Amino acid sequence: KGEMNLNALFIGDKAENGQLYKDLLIDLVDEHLGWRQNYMPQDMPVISSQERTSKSYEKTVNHMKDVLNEISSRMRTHSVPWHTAGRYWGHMNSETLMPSLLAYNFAMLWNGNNVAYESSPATSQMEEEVGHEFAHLMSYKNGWGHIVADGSLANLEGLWYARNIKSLPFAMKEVKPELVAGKSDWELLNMPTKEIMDLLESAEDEIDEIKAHSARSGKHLQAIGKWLVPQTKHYSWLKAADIIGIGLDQVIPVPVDHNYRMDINELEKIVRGLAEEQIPVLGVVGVVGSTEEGAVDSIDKIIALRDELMKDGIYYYVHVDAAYGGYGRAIFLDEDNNFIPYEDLQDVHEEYGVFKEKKEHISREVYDAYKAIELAESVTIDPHKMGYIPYSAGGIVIQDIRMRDVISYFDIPALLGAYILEGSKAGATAASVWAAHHVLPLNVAGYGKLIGASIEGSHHFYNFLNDLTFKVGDKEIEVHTLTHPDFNMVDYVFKEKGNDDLVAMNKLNHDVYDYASYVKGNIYNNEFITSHTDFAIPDYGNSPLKFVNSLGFSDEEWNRAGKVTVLRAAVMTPYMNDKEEFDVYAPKIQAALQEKLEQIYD
Amino acid sequence: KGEMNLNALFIGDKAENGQLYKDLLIDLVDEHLGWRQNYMPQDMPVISSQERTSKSYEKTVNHMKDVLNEISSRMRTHSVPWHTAGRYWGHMNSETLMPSLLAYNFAMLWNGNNVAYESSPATSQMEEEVGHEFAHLMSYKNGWGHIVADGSLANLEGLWYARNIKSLPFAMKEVKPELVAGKSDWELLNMPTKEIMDLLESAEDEIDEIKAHSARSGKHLQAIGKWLVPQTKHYSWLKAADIIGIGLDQVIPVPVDHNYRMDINELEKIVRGLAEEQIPVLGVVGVVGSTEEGAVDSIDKIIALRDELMKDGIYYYVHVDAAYGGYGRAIFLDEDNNFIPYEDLQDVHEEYGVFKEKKEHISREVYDAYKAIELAESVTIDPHKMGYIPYSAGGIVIQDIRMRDVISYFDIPALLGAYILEGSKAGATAASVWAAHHVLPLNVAGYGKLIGASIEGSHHFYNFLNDLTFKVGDKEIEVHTLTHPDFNMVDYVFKEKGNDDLVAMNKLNHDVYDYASYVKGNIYNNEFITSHTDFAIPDYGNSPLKFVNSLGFSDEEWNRAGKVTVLRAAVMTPYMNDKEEFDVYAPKIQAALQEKLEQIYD
Ligand SMILES: CN[C@H](C)Cc1ccc(O)cc1
Ligand SMILES: CN[C@H](C)Cc1ccc(O)cc1
Repeated sequence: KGEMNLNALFIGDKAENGQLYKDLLIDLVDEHLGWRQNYMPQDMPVISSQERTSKSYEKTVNHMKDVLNEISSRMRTHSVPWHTAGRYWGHMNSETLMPSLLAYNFAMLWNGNNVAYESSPATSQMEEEVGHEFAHLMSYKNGWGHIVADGSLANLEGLWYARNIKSLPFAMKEVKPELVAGKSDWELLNMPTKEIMDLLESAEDEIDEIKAHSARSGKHLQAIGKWLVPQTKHYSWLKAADIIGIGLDQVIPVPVDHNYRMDINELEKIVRGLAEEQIPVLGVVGVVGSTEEGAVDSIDKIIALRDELMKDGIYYYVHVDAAYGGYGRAIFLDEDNNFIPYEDLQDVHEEYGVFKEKKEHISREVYDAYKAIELAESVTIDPHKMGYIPYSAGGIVIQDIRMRDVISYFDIPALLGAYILEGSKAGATAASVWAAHHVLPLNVAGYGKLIGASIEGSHHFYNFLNDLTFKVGDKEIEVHTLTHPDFNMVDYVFKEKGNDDLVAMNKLNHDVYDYASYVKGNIYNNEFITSHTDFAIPDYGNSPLKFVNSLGFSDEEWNRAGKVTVLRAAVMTPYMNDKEEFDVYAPKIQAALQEKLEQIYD
Repeated sequence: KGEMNLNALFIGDKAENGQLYKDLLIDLVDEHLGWRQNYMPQDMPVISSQERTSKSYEKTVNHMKDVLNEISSRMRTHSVPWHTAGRYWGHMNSETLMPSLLAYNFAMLWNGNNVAYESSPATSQMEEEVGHEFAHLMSYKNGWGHIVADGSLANLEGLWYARNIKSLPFAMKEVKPELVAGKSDWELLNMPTKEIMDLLESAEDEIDEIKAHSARSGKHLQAIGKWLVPQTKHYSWLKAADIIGIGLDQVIPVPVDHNYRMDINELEKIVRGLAEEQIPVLGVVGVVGSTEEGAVDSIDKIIALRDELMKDGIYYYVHVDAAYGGYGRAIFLDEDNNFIPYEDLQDVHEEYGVFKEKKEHISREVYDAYKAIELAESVTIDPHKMGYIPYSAGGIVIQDIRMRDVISYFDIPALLGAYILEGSKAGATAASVWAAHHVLPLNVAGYGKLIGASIEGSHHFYNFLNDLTFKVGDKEIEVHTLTHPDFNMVDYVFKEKGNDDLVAMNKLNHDVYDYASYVKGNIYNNEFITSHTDFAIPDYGNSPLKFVNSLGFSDEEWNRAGKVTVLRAAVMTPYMNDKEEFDVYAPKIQAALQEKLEQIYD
């Protein structure tokens, strides 16, 4: 369709499209009301005219207005103003896509339940297509997916898959050992996911019994091996281990580098070491877009290592924690769904308006990481993160649709609840996601353009912060960026030129955070808002040491402070990719930071 | 406030309040838009006037309209017309509360994330109050709760609690054995939940280490005992066992009676037997409002048995699966939150309009079951079932707020995600639930009146079906109700007077189901819609045998057919409590069933 205008797909930083939203919103409500009325048009309304003007009705409507006025007062006092175009530089939140908002309220009037096709065929059919759209977003050939309440639960479902997968070889030896005849025991704990899947689908009349002897029964949960995750992982991963049965003790942190990506050398050291101890690797977790720094694990290097390890008989499951960055992969896909060759990226992105100044914006490392996702077994992807779809809407994609038989209980599921971890599920959530995917195709013609704006906006912010120097009363405060962003997240810290006190810097940034958040003051009057996170040795190691030293801090300070406090901005506003529009908000960020620093002294 | 009018709280069976909904809906949107604009009123709109009338904008808005028109076409073709006043007699679906609908779309414009207070203080504060409102709904003295994506996941969180609770005594023996000095091993596996909780909160500096040696680590998951559930349980319970680590093999079905409630005799036989084998009881699941029959387990009898078993040193955790019936408990609570004495119920219910003909509507058995919930450790309750709150919104209540320390990771949580099973969570869901609880108090002055209408509507349907006899061309088809409803669910079957063929009846009811569902025809033209379920010996035993014989079927037929097919109606319409309004739809149900039977022959 040539090239769509992202500015028509948001209510707006200043409600510029408020009328458009209301008109479409009310049109949709009207179509629903009309649908209600003409189901059984012969039925007369149960609520009479006299009822609707009676006093009982009025006092109830007034009580309802009272409640909504209190809800409105509370929302309008404390909610976060991240709809702003260039003043909110923090958490993974901006506006959400108007078509999703519209479709959600529309779908909610029907209130269909997607756990069961009978309850809502249309939103049920819609969720199946969303699953296939997740798969093609991941270049899965014959893959699948479904909407999940959120990323954490999708991650848990990742472990549910992996845990059950590693247990299936042992369970084949117990029910139909012919499938795994002549296989060692350690060979069974290192079968590639596909061999396990080909074997299970081979034993049609025995699938039920093999699954009955699987990790579903409760047996062999420590036998199935260690779960490896980046040391900077999201706590949902701990929670996932805990809940799924392998437990916290079967979770091994793989160290990260100075770019805060899984050190593939130490990943190799850990996997090979465990293999010498005959300890199986349940799976490895690669994060494409880490929570605290927006880093992209080299997924290619992770899957190539699995390829170089299978010669030594070592196979690990790979699940990609793309809760945040999953939708980003649409920037690499052309309208035929082919991964754009890297050398053609800057051209295609210019052709499609994905990026508006033609330079390199995406590493080939980050590029390569995203392509390799198609080889992982499963992916967590949050529509309510970089899908710009409203909470609550997470996702999971599986490389092979058959894999869902490892988890099923008893093509379009008649009871999708039998193929997923959770239960009841809003068909409105599926309509909300389907609407976004069908207004914005999951490639450069749609989401690519929105992801590109995110990244470009993050890049202008990186170049603004670099060199940002403020003069705060004899003191000169200087801004330093953490690493060049692998995605759209820009971490940064403020430091006094001279102060070699790292706990004093951490207290400086903890003070700018306080003045740039709900802590100090009214959020509705905050001229600049950000988030903050702590890099502590227990979880980050000395991964920040190169950075702490770049700033002039000693290895002793680093150990004395034991952590570094950094401000993060997951730059999700779509309005800042235009240099000129960013230039409007640059002086308003420096000015807001100037009094926030001046306030931290005096 | 005297007595509120349920008819103002729904868009309506025929959109009678459509205008009211749109006006409030648009008022709310306008307040949000105004809030956006006056965050930083000095900022000029980023989207220019020229942009909003440009051609790029128009084609994108048109593409968006195209997508919504396809969403609308699909929704209006296949969605279920359960908004109708008295024609939908099936699944747990009617209208949802307008204030919830309104609050949800309002909250969604802010799109706050409740996993973290910073992301949305107002909806975060709202969810805390919802938790306390869940607790007081359960008469928990100093209890707690939170919204859960759905019932299944709340059930899973129930097992997460129980699994971790039974493991804590063993873990105290490993980290601070003083707490459990002189305690046998089997005594440790039978400590009452409160003793475990008092001991954990006693060891302040060791809480972290005890939890590190708990079931969170992965150890002792088969040591902690068997999970007992009604044989007619929801598959989420199987799924819960599977996922949580104890596995399918640690799940013991307790037989049910002819009223399809947990046979407390056989519950006692199972628990005492396991105790003679020194096998601990992880917990028992009591269902208040079963999925397929709306039966209410005698929770009082379950907790009194626990009281009579602790003398023999046998303690079991009790979790109440009230996904469906949980909100029903509001019918028993007066405006000071005291459980209404049973002998005063029919008076108070008449006083408050909870019931409109003054007779017994609620057994003292069902009454007693509901009161006993206050002694259970935790409860699953679905706002999106009998809360009339839109999907997706489940719930969990815990008897003792401290219990959440058994599950926490690292008063108003600053990171509610550290106190719950799931992760990201729509603040809009909390606003939606808070709005309902604050328009309708969780007692006879609010939800009681809505639950009462449900039950009364179900009672008129029971008396209609009883005696419903149709003449279908020389054949005379007769309707038989399954059991008197413990709540608002009415099961029933159609039988040929004469046919002693039970598989032939099951095929008759499977044919009425086909004509009364999306199977045969357009759902939008179906004059009567219902659900259907199969009572199969593997899961129901001979619990339906008394019923199968009441209808004239042999114990041989029952074993020959191996199941009975029953139609279920979870009567959730609020419009049918008025005998006169039910009388309008009685002839339209018989007439719709008359041609649906006539169509099944010929
Ligand atoms: C069969 N009843 C299940 C347990 C929950 C559910 C499913 C579909 C619905 O439309 C409504 C409720
Ligand atoms: C810290 N980021 C977590 C992992 C997810 C999240 C939390 C709050 C938000 O407002 C948005 C996203």
